Amino acid sequence: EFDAIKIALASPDMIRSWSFGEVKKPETINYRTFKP
Amino acid sequence: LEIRGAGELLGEEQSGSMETIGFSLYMELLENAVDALKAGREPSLEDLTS
Repeated sequence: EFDAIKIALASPDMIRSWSFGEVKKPETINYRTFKP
Repeated sequence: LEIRGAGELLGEEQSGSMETIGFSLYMELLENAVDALKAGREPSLEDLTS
């Protein structure tokens, strides 16, 4: 599948490339409903 | 703040660490109330206390 593993620093553009969104609020579960 | 924690947003009792309704749900409730109020001719609650 591949030949090598590359390790380097993470540019902010690369970090936004990994991301599928931006987290904005610090709450996880409604805890009354168990929904995210 | 964050020592005592902000109390429940839609109620009385400032400065409490309770796990009540969040900010996202509160804005939803407020806009739903705005729609249901502006819709059909519906007088104010406290006004009909008159």
